[PDB]
Amino acid sequence: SANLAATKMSECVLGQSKRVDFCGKGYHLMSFPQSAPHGVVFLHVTYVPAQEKNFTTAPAICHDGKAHFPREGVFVSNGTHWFVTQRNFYEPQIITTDNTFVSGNCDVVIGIVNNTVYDPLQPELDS
Amino acid sequence: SANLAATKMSECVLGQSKRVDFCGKGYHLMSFPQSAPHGVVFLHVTYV
Amino acid sequence: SALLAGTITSGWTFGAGAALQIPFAMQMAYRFNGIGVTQNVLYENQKLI
Repeated sequence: SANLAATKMSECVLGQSKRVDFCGKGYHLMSFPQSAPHGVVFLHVTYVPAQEKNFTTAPAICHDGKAHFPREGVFVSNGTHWFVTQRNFYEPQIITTDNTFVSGNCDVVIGIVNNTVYDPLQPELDS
Repeated sequence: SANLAATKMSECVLGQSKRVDFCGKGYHLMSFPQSAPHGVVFLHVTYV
Repeated sequence: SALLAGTITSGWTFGAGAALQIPFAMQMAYRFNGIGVTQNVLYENQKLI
């Protein structure tokens, strides 16, 4: 138990650890050691998400005939427009070419949907 | 052996690990636990 | 079989909190990103897997 105690003093307290159900339940932030008789009382500060909402997804976006794959993020929709958000929180963004990755065609992707990828360089030519 | 088993239920099954020769040989994808008498049988899906 | 349920269906978030709704085609795209593989390998080769 002391080798498991000195592991959590090294890994959880002194730095950030990605481990699940080791540094405490959920996503690990930090750890506060507290001294006790014959042991150390751990205080595990964790990141727990709470309120969720169901969205409409799709793996890829077809525009010009080439499939647009997401770089970092997910594809969600409220039923009208497709948004680019993240797995841990809801931050809707305008779909841009910097947030998408162009690979392959639209035929080989199962579940691909059609939308218009906004290019920011196109209004900046005449303005 | 049970504390090694309770770690691999937490790390390999419930999460994703970057480790070599912990969740199985090669790059880790996912892990499937199975019931066993007096123990547990792991199914390690690996990327080779 | 309850943990075989939420690993295949509900994702990696069932033990870290409340269970999300994650489709299975979106699970392995983000499970390749930990080992350094992007999403080009999964969607094209999905019939070969």
